[PDB]
Amino acid sequence: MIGSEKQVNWAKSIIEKEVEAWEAIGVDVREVAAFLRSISDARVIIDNRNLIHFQSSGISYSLESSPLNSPIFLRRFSACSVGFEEIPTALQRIRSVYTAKLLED
Repeated sequence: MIGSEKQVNWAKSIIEKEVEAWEAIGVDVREVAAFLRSISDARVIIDNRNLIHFQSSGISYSLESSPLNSPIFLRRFSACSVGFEEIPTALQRIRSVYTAKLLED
């Protein structure tokens, strides 16, 4: 991961918080977690730390409104990540599975 030492430290911390947030949902998010840990530019992570933030307090809307649904948004990670082409498809799946989970009740 490129950047100053303090930039990298901060960026690695942001990513682990977001991975935690997605993994707290309770459905398979391995592909999203993999994509998040693939981002290799600390400055790009820091700059987008708030735009990508996944809020614990309202999962369904966090899923549905996430900028990870947007190909245009994901273009900013295109030179410094792996798997961004498949991420909107991934979110469709995760939304589909998590929605079903809740509505079986």
